[PDB]
Amino acid sequence: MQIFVKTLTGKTITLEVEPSDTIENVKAKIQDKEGIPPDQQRLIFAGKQLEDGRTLSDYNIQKESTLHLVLR
Amino acid sequence: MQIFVKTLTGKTITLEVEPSDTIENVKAKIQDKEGIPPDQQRLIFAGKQLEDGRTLSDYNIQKESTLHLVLR
Repeated sequence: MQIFVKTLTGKTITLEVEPSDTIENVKAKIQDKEGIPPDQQRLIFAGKQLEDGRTLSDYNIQKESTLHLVLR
Repeated sequence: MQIFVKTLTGKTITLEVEPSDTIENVKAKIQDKEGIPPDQQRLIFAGKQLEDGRTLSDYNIQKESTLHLVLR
């Protein structure tokens, strides 16, 4: 199912994410397509700045979700 | 070696720091001295916010260096 991770100035990472998916797994799915390693990926979604080892369900990330990505 | 970790809000935290000091090690010495826990602190040198496990030697933060501490 798709998520739209939006990297700052507009670079929108369309990712196919699993029903099983996890946040370091999603960082690996970004480290593909965008080439960005996990420290340099700081994600933001719904109230929360995100970490590394959590699920997508934890943060309430679902189908057609806009996440934001902060580089650094 | 003596550095001046200021806040923008008036305060100067005068610290004897190491050439081996990483930023969280300086943040731990700020936790000791002024009571502030680690990832509440953000260190600025000049106008750049710092990465974590890099040293004061890497950044060239030597003696008499004024750093600026903000909280977020």
